[PDB]
Amino acid sequence: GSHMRGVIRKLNDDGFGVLKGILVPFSAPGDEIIVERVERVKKRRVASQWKLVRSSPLRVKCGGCTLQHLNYDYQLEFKRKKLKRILGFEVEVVPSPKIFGHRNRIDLAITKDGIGFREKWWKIVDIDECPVFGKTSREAIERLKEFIEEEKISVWNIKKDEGFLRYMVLREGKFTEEVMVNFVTKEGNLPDPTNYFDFDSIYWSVNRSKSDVSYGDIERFWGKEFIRERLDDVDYLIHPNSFFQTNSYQAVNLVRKVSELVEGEKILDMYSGVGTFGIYLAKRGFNVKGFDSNEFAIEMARRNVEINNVDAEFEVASDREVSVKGFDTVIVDPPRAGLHPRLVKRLNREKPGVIVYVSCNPETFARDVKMLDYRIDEIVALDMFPHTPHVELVAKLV
Ligand SMILES: Nc1ncnc2c1ncn2[C@@H]1O[C@H](CSCC[C@H](N)C(=O)O)[C@@H](O)[C@H]1O
Repeated sequence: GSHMRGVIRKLNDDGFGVLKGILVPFSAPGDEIIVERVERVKKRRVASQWKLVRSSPLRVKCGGCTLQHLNYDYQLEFKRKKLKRILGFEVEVVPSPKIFGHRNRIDLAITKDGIGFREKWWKIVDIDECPVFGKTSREAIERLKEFIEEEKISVWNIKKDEGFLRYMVLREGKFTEEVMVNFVTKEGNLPDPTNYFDFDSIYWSVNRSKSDVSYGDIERFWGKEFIRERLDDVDYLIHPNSFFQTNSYQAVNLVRKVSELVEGEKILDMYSGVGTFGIYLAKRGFNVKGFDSNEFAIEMARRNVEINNVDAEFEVASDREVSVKGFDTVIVDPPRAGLHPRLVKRLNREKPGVIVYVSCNPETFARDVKMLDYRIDEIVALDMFPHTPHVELVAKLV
């Protein structure tokens, strides 16, 4: 009886409530609940069925949005506290300017039983609109159902992993009102999508790999080759296969903030991607060199340099090998793995006077600052990811 009943007192780091040891997703501190069945997962007990007996006062759909039943102020509190446990000290979480309509890219699985996101890998949640992306998704999804029905398009059967059409990935410039649709399919032939959509760019991508990925090789496009997003005075070309900061309104704060934290004239944009921070800084007359191991990112960074009339130099390079000799500030914005030991080595050997570390993984961040011959001087967290447990750190190291 009572071992399966109680009030939730805390959420763990992934945002799941904990009831007397049981993990209970989509619960809130102050909820009073009864766990009707548990499973074993990664050797922890997870409630698979539970009943809400009394609502938490912290209570108020998207894929990954495991905090969405929580009011937004409490999401920010959970983040402050998560960051304070982890980093051992206190850090402001800047709220996202918009918490609906903020997201500039979504992947919708297109499946035999519905268009939407995965629940349950087999089971699709069918949606008519994605509020984190916003109202463009309603129009895209109704146009997509007409396209599939009139053209009799083969859609993904996820039990059997078969079918031609697998994702519609929607991208939009929040500050430009340009919209891009990308159809991700298997091998085969996509009918002309032209007269079914009214967007700036339509892409067809073929994923020839065996992975379940919401991108593939560009097979063809109609309309614009690129759309644009604009962060203050800076334009960035958006393409289906390059990464861009997913919350355009917090990305504004993110670029503003990095440019406040840097020192000198010589900036290394390390792990630059498409040049978000290097190029915003080149436009405010800094002197910029960036490096990224991804070749296509670098190509996009160079196309972005061209459209922004700045002079910033981007090259392909690995962090096992990039040199940091000669700079006033190094910006690092590493992948999940964190800083390569060799680059920390070379940074401690050359010690540039400021490193600005941008991270979405506060624990790898702290692992790396303790490996660095450097002190956290300033740190601010930005709520780049409303409704999920993730947060983004910007720290000035010295
Ligand atoms: N060993 C390595 N060396 C250099 N770059 C790497 C790397 N492993 C991954 N990367 C790159 O690290 C970057 C981390 S994301 C960087 C985001 C970028 N500042 C932006 O504004 O969009 C990615 O672009 C990825 O291509």
